[PDB]
Amino acid sequence: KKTIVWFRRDLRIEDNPALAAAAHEGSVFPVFIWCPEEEGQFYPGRASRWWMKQSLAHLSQSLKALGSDLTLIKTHNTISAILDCIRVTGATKVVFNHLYDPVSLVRDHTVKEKLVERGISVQSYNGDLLYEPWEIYCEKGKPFTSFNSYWKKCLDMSIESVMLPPPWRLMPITSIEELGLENEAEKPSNALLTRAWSPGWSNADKLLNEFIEKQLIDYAKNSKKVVGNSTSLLSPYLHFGEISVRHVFQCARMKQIIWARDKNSEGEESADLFLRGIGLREYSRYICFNFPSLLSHLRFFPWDADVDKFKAWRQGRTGYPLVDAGMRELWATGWMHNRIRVIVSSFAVKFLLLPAKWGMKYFWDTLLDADLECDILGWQYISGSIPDGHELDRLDNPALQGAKYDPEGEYIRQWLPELARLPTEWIHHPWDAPLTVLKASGVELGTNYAKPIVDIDTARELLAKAISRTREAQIM
Amino acid sequence: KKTIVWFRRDLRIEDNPALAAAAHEGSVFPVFIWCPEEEGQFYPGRASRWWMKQSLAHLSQSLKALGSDLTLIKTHNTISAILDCIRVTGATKVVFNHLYDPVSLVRDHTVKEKLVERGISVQSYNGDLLYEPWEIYCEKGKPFTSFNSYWKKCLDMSIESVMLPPPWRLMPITSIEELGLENEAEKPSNALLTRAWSPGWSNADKLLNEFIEKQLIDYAKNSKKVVGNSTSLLSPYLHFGEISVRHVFQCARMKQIIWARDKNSEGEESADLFLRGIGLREYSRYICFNFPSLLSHLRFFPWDADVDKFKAWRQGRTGYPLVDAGMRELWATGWMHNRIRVIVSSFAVKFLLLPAKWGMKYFWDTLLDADLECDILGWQYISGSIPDGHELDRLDNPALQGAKYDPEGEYIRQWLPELARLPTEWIHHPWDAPLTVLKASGVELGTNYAKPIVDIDTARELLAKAISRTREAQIM
Amino acid sequence: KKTIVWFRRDLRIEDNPALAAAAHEGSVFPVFIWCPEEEGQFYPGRASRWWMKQSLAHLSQSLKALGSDLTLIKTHNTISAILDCIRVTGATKVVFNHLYDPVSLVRDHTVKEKLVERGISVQSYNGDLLYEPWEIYCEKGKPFTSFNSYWKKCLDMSIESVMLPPPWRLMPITSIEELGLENEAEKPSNALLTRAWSPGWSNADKLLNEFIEKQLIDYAKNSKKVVGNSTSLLSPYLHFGEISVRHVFQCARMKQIIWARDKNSEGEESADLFLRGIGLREYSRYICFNFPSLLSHLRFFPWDADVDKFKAWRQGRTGYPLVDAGMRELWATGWMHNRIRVIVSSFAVKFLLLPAKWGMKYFWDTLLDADLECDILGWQYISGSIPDGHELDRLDNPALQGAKYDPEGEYIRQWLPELARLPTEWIHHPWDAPLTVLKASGVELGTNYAKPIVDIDTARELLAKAISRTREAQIM
Amino acid sequence: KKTIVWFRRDLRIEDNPALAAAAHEGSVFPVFIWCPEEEGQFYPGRASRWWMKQSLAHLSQSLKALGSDLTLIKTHNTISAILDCIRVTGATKVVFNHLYDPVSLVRDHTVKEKLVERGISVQSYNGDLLYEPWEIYCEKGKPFTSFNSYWKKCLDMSIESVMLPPPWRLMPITSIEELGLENEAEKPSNALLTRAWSPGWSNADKLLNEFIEKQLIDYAKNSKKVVGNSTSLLSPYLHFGEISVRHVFQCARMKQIIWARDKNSEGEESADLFLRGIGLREYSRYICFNFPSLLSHLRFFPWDADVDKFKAWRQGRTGYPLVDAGMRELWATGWMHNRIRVIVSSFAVKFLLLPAKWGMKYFWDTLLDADLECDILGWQYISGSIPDGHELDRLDNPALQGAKYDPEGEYIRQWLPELARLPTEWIHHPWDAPLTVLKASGVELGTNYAKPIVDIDTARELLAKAISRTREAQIM
Ligand SMILES: Cc1cc2nc3c(=O)[nH]c(=O)nc-3n(C[C@H](O)[C@H](O)[C@H](O)COP(=O)(O)OP(=O)(O)OC[C@H]3O[C@@H](n4cnc5c(N)ncnc54)[C@H](O)[C@@H]3O)c2cc1C
Ligand SMILES: Cc1cc2nc3c(=O)[nH]c(=O)nc-3n(C[C@H](O)[C@H](O)[C@H](O)COP(=O)(O)OP(=O)(O)OC[C@H]3O[C@@H](n4cnc5c(N)ncnc54)[C@H](O)[C@@H]3O)c2cc1C
Repeated sequence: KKTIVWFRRDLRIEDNPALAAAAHEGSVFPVFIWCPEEEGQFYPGRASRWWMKQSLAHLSQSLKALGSDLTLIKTHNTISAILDCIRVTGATKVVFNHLYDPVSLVRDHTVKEKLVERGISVQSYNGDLLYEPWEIYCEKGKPFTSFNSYWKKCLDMSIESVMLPPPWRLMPITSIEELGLENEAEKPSNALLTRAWSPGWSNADKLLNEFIEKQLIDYAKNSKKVVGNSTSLLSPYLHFGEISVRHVFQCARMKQIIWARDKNSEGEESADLFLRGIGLREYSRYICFNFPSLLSHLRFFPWDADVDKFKAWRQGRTGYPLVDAGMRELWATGWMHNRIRVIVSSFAVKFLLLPAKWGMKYFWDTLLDADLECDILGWQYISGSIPDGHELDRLDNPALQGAKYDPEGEYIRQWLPELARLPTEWIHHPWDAPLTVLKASGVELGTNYAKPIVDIDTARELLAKAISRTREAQIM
Repeated sequence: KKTIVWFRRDLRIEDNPALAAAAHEGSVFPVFIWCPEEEGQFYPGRASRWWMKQSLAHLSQSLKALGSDLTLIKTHNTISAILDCIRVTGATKVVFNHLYDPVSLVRDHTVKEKLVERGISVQSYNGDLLYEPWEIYCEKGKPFTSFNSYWKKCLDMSIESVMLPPPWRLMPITSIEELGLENEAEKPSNALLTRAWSPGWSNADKLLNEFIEKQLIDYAKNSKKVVGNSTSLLSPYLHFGEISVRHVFQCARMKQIIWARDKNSEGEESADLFLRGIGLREYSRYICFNFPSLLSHLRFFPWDADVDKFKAWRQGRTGYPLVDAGMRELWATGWMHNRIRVIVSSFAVKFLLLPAKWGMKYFWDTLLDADLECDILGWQYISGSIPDGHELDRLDNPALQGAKYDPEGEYIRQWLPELARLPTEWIHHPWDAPLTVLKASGVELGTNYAKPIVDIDTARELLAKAISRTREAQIM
Repeated sequence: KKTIVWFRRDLRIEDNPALAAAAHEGSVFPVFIWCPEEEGQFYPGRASRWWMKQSLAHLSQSLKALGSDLTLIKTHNTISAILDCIRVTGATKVVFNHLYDPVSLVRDHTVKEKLVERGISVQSYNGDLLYEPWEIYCEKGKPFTSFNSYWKKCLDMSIESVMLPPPWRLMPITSIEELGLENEAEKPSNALLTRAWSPGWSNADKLLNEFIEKQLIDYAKNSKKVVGNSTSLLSPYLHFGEISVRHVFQCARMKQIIWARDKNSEGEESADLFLRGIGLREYSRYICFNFPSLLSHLRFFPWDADVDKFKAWRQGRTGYPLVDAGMRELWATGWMHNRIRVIVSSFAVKFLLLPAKWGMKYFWDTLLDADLECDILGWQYISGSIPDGHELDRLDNPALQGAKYDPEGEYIRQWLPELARLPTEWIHHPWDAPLTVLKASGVELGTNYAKPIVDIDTARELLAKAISRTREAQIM
Repeated sequence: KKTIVWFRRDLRIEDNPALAAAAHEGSVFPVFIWCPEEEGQFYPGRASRWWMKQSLAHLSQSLKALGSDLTLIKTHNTISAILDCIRVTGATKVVFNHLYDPVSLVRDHTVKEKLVERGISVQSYNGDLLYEPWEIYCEKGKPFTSFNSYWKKCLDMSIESVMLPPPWRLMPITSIEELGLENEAEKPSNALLTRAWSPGWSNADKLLNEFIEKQLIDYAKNSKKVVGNSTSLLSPYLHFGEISVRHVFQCARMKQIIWARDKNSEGEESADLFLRGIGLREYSRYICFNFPSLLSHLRFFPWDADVDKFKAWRQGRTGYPLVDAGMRELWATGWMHNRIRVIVSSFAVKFLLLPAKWGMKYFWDTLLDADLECDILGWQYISGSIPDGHELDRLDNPALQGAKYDPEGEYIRQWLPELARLPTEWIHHPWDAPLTVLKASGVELGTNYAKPIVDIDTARELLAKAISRTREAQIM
């Protein structure tokens, strides 16, 4: 009769099963409810609130071209807000799509019991995953604990889900500003993020075509290089649900059969490794559902509570050029390559030895794709929580990690133009360069480029004493 | 019979009248002589010696494909060096091309009398100019003193010179390394200039085609913008004589008649303004020939002899973002847009009030197109020596000169990535921004960006007291 | 356990429901059986047998890259041939896809009862249609009789079918040449069809991308012009089942939502008219299933049994330049634009008044997309059998049908280069041109271009006497 | 003071020495005089008069954009016409450019003596040649008699001429229609030549750029193939003087030094063979100047005066497909490839044995580049007049000349679409094909393709009897 489609993090119209199912019977009107106080400490950060504002306006005009209007409501309790929207419009059903983070699971469990008190039929759908996490089990019917044990089952699952076409027409018979999504001082500096990004589902479709046709071919040899645009740059579109992940899986498995029929064995190997990256997004929702504070294996660790070392880390003034170039790209554009996120966060935890909660809260505020389940899997991968993760006893050599991800030094020279005439054999560790090499370029360490804020042999021996105390503070 | 073609600053084979005339009679062999001690204080700088080294090797292989070999000689006196090359090879003639800087004029005057002592016929040719400076006169037969009085005569001169084809074959019947053109410490930092530049006459021809076909059309509206490659980037090719200037004048006047026949009035107006820039190169040789220390109208000026202000100027750490971005581009690439060269040199002379000799010697060492006659006309244009030049009583507003040459702030954000989230209305003067605007971006002045090293009202009143003393020290 | 996939007219691997269902359980091996004697008079023609030969070899190597081999069998009775293939390989199931022409419907009905005598499970699938013809009914549950009554129901059908991905791997545990598909005299003239066409499912995918990205935009204004490639040229791929028709419907309805979101109202109108052409392919299978000699409303028509008029028609020597250019393109390439097929077949039936069986048998032998159900709907559309078809009392003016489909005369000048200097106002009717116009070009009618073989006023009055006799021979 | 620039066959403004010299002193006005009755039998043909009409209108508007107007005069005596134009405008000088055909040499000799009777200074210039024909001599100072003896001297001539820039402005202080250049019946068939050609000097410049950048590279391997556009298509621009031939020589010798510096030895060899074709245009003016009826070595030849064989030759209905395709391209477009002009004219002279005057008059009427001196050299090359020409005792095999210039048969299939399904081993000689091959395509010889009008063994023995009679009729 009358159905509310409640948009939360599915801001698209293609392959939207809650919008497609409501457009079969009767009258539809779409609703977004901004209720950030139920998230608690996972209130959306500053750069994420800019992206929601831009793509809700993109979604509102596209629903108007199908013939409707998007209704906005601001409350401190969203379960009292859709119920007040039902009493106004006289609606009988509420349809929405699932979410899997642990805050929204107990929130969606309560809104179902809140609305059979008023006799409203509530239907929820799957719009985010390939399979649901209660479908992938082991031989005994128990959940997995490693990724490649989990991903070899999803590729042999005896089924696969489909892509729904969008509806042909919507019908209403007809709101708050909610534009509180930004402060007025931070407003012109937020608008400079549009030099690199453009939100909306119509732009997510153009970036999937641009990746499939240009650099998906070279992905198996280039996905670790930070020079050049070698990855898809799809992660803020995939976080807000502007591109369907089953739409990506279908199109990549169709390019793979054409390249196997040309015997292009490298382009075919690239299509296999790109789908493994999509399976890491599937796995982050999997262990969040099954094993829902966070990093408890580091709770007797002696952390250095130094706030000016934290200020030098986010300013990009540490004296380590891969860390400084990554922190300047993060502030300028709101995105980092995956291998640079490992570099700047291993530096914060192992070298400066600041608390990991401090760095997680800075990533939550400055990344455009700040995802609750993917930030958990990333910070557990660098701290050694995951079984098949990184080791904690190890510190990375700056010259070796420089040669892997930035072999010609062109990532450092783009973001630190003061080091543009420094040769590549010393550009990732300028404190080791001899004195006449440094002044053959225009570099004096301490005046126009910084000295290293901690020496590498200082923190390597400061960690082994700090590792060996939390081993005996845990046994007591 | 046997003819030496002495290459000095004409490193090409197309439109080379000394090479073309020698290839008519008999045996030819080419000679370069590196003799930098006759230049005195105009010894070629560090970046210029890198370009000569790369393009002599480019010229040597192209003369081999015509069938010869380039002979190199190093001496502290070049007039004793070609005479020793004549006695070895048994040559009868020496042909070369003219130069017009005041050191080479008295040096070429002496080598003619040095070689009729041995009975050697010496012929010199015009390879650098459209007309010779003893051909453009006024109505009474006297030289001009302004540029547009001079350039309206050259466009109505009753003649024009032609483009010689290269010879079809050369004939010898057959050297020092001279590779002393770089220090071994400065060698790997010099090689990083190849990220932006490629010397040689074959590359000068590809950059003339690339400019004529892409952005010569938009030159009349874009030649003052430093964002984007809006100019030709031909000046280090035109300084070393790898592209002929009569070849440029012919090809641009042929595009102008095609655009006038399509009634493309803006593309035709752009071709008129680009040839006016070539006439400024002609005019710099004109007043050097007629009026050959240099800036004597500022000789009782009180200069501040502060050497750490000079170190902060060439490091790009002054706190003025147009000056800092221009000084970082100059060190990284060896080239600046013409409007930025006015900005960074007016700042050194009017704000810091350092001696102009100090800044001229730094431009001589860091520019790839460091030309003796063009650096004279440029530094006389900013100091008020020229009649139709800049005023000396004026200081430029940083916001207004920012909006003219960098209207969207994309030149500052490329070279100073720390200011990438600062809005455009304050990016050229961050000390005027309110305090919540600066911390809405990641900018604290004094820690990750510098404070202005002198305030603008300090130096404006320091100049008016310094101007008014050299007015009375000159009358005494 | 072991399953035969019987390929008949579904020569692809993407969206193949019989191949996809067999690849779930066990061992698969593919089989084609050439049995042309069960078709009777619908034995495949000469150009169709060339295309089957080229695309079976294309399908055989693509099944090898998935790990199998295609087995070929030649029999005069295909129901005795798959049963002999089961006894060899020890297979338990046979899966295939439906067909809807009236010969294959009674043949598939008998092979099901032939194989439960041996206890073999037989499954058939839908691979050719959007919906099955027993699903589209009227309000009373009866089949339609007009096209636009039928197509307005298919666009409102409460369901739609999906696109299956191809299998990841096939398994056999392992044949006749059947290459009898061409005679040895006709073999080198058949191979010249490759100048215009390339069979195989991998080429059907490249022609769908090429049409969606280039000229689908302009289809609503260009689909009646025979100058230029304005249509998709997909019909021999769609006849042999090398491209899926649900794959076309999905991709065209996705381009339609992007163009509606740019307010490109003409590109959106073109996507609506292209899907109406696909619905004509759906409708031809619909009335073949419900109303399964053929043109019985012309059975007392007095036909002229003149065999040299039939020889002049297929040679393209009639003196009517649209008919002659269409007959020369048909012999050279094996394809005609849809508006030219109306022209050359209305000419054979209304002007020459030859029997329509004679022209249908020539189209069956010379077209690459000679489809049984689509040739029926086409020849019923020109003869007036269909209710919403052409009128039979009318003859078309050659100048008016020339201006509609060939407005600048460039289709005639391509295929009849003798008329290249004839102006456009007379190029479609040269017998009406004045005598000095014809000899201002190089045209003398009767020597280098033919006179019209029948005059237009002769056959217009010969038809009205021939129409009015079959009206009274039918009432008796 | 006042100067007439008399345009005859130099319809351009770039590199025009008579227009450039007049634009130095005073007032200029341009004049074309149409006087076709002084040419006698070399009255310009039908297709040439269409091109003059189109490019005089192109030249008139381009002189208006320089500020003048083109004056037209029609007379039966041009020497009385410019003298009447002098008396009207009060002009003092007449400047024009040389021509070298033997009619214009004695006409220009008389107009000089006609105008010193009135005291008018007459100056003539070189605008058509690289060198003048009184500058290329042998060792004794005598003219050459072979081409490669002549062209090895022009490449070693101790000089070369230059390219003048166009004037910047013209000055008048200010006519008949002459549009009689076409009949009103032939007017709409002449306008269809614009499908392939576009006259004017601005289009001659775009076709020189298009050839230098696309297919000059492949010229040494493709200049004998008639499939594809492998030559420059510059000959009607070079005949009417819309492109300068010194402009072509300069630009091709500049591409040759760039390709020699990349060691592109095939692109460099192509630039050498293209300039040899330009030297054939130079040589045709050379022997016309020195050895000024025409083919007197065939004057006792027994010619067959059959006028219906002449009608079948120009209709393209001989039964020889290379001759028929060349005659249909010539009538449609007005141009033929150089190897096809040898084929269709050797066929007219050796097979049909029609008088060569009959075929020369048909080429004069149907070619757009019908040049008096180049048609002489071409018809002397096929008849054996030239020493290094063709032999007269030989007749060419149609299969061998077919494989040289049309190896895949795609030139025949374009112009004779009736033979599109005939395989390549018989497409150049269909009378030798076996009977089942011809009817496997749609070819019956005598009905839809013609039988050969003379058999090849008939005319081979008819020529040897006709050769051997003019040997004894000449000795008497
Ligand atoms: C410390 C740390 C924190 C991270 N925080 C986040 C976060 O907040 N949000 C987030 O989306 N990703 C996070 N990641 C994962 C990774 O950095 C990004 O997903 C990656 O940069 C996406 O960029 P892309 O689209 O170009 O990658 P692509 O190579 O194009 O990857 C394709 C898609 O797969 C997914 N994906 C790829 N790699 C991973 C991965 N390792 N884990 C999960 N999903 C993946 C993303 O949706 C991505 O768009 C984090 C990683 C680390 C080490
Ligand atoms: C006398 C006559 C005989 C015909 N015989 C045949 C035949 O044997 N086989 C055949 O496939 N078509 C036949 N047609 C239909 C039509 O001529 C062709 O389908 C059309 O030329 C396909 O070319 P295309 O792919 O470029 O067209 P498009 O415009 O690209 O059409 C898209 C697709 O829709 C289908 N289609 C389009 N128009 C029609 C139509 N009128 N009827 C049925 N399907 C259509 C085809 O599969 C075609 O590939 C006949 C028409 C006439 C008038």
